Amino acid sequence: VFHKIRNEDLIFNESLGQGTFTKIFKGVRREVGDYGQLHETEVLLKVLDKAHRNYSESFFEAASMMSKLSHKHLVLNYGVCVCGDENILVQEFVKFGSLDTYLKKNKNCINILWKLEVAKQLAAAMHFLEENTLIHGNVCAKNILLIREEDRKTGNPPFIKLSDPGISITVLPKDILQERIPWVPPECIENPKNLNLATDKWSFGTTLWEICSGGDKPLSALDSQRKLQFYEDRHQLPAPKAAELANLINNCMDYEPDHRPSFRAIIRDLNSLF
Repeated sequence: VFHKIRNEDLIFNESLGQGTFTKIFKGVRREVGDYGQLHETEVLLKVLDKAHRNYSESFFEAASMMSKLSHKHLVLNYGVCVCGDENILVQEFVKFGSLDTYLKKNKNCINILWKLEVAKQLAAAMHFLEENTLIHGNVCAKNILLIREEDRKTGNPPFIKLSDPGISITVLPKDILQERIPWVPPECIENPKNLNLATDKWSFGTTLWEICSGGDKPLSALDSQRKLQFYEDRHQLPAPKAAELANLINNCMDYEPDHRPSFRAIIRDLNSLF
């Protein structure tokens, strides 16, 4: 289980937006670190809405399970603050924010090599999860954090981490799941209890589509009724203008979950493109 952090050691600063039944803030944690040195550490504070306290177990659960598995491409959770009426997840603060925003902001200069590197790193994270039979359940660009930017001057590629999934689609309202088409795969719209490792392969494809589409969100022009019919008609996403990953996107977003390729095979596919 997560380490418990006192409310007194957390300072809330600026809002950084909202998630599903959550509000997100930049903050600071006062802590004693290694060698007993005192630190004033920048943190990301994810706060469950008071009205939705009933989702608290799910809010913390998969995050907790992920945090038991240390990996260079998985987000660092420091712990939780559950003092008083608060349900707060305390995370590392990532300077450059999440990928959905970054892609839009730096659209004019993100190229195939950058995308490929980011795709490979995400696949590495997902393979690690697959090997540990741990379902993520919400792979998307919003849940990818940019730890560091590319530096051509020095040879450094960008570096990302996969963030926590938030509250599970197994407990969310049907209308939220529908809004999340096409990240939520067809079998989970049919029955949320179908959440499986194969789920993450589909969402990974949707996420590659984002990475190639400059901040665009697939099917955003479709209301929830039309998103449902999109799956009923067995449509695929349009190929991004930069189509280098289109085949992979389609191979991952397979309406047959058993046919979706392993992350090992996906990684081998990615390596062949360079």
